[PDB]
Amino acid sequence: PPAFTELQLPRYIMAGFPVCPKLSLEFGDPASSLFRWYKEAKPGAAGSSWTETDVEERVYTPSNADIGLRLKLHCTPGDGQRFGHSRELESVCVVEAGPGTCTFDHRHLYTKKVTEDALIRTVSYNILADTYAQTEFSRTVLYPYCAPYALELDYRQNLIQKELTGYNADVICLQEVDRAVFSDSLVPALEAFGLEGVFRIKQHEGLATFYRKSKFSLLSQHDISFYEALESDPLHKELLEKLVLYPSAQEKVLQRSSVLQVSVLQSTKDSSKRICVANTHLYWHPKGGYIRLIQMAVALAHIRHVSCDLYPGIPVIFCGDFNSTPSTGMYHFVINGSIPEDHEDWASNGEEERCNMSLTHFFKLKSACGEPAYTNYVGGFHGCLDYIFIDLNALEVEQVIPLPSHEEVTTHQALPSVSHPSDHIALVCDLKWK
Ligand SMILES: [Mg+2]
Repeated sequence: PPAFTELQLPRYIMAGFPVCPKLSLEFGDPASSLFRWYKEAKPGAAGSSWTETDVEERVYTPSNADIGLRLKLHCTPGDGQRFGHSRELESVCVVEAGPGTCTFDHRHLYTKKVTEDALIRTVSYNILADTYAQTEFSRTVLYPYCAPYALELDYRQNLIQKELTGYNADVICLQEVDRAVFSDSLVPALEAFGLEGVFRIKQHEGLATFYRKSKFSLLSQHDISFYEALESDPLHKELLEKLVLYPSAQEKVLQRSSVLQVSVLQSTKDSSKRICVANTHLYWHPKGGYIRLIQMAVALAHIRHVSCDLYPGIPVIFCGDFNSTPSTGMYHFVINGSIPEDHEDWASNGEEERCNMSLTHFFKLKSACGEPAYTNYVGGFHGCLDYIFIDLNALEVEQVIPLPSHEEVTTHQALPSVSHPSDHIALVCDLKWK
């Protein structure tokens, strides 16, 4: 019979922030299920009396009038033929006041609705993993300017849920996703808004890609670890051969845990349209320029194999936190299709790990959101590290959702803040099929 295997509410509920219940449904569908939201009839009624709201949807966004009230969700699982046993769940917390403003509030004016069939609204966002943000070092050395409550996972997830669902996007590529964030925050929020997701963890965090089901279906997945592909896959034998005279650089590349997530999607709107969506988080060290070049060379060879060998020539979207600014060898290589043997990034970490080589690729990739002043803004550092790279053979930029202003970014010195849930800024752009 239709039954909710998991039924959970968030612990932190804020006025103006969507309440996205976790509902794992067996033998049924949410479109076939019944939802009704209630609010406490009066503050402090200890849940003795409940007032029906007019909200019959899975998601409820409390108003300022609900501050001080608990909420209750009634849900009846259904499969389109019959209902299962009804369930009810009350919030343990009362609705609280949320932040006055968020950096994404103005950005949401550019993403008012789900886009037409000819477009692909694409997001790339490093959402700052709680595995790193939870530490004393993050709170006192990295982000001392941030209100400690605003670093806490439950607070940041509320903002990230509002931010991402507010973009009404089609393809969402995320980095620094914790295992529990994927299953308890992103999957319930994004599935309520019509997106399905896949997760590729490294150790305690990793990559996620979400896609809008009304526009896409997932065909296949081709995720890799760069070290595994480079050392063991004969596809990368020529690059491994270039690294034979540089054993110190080769050992440092092969130590890295960096992964590449690859998902091939099929348009539910045009039968002839498939797209290869790649997502990554490259090695982070400031002196790791040569490592990022080699990781990018593996990534592009892997994506070429998936998109042109496994599939008979499909276009590509490559999102990620590339930990590379536009002045680097890695960025030049992506945009120009080659990098010379004498590039200074081949000795980015000194002579011992020097690995001068010539690399070439035949993709025609454009940074969809261009080269912002920065996509990462913290105390002591800022830089453009994130990109949405698009295949110019098949895609064009319809619009770029502007990044928050510098005044918005610096209201609480830097990021994250009470108004911005990550140390990175989400990239959002509308792409058009050519
Ligand atoms: Mg980070």
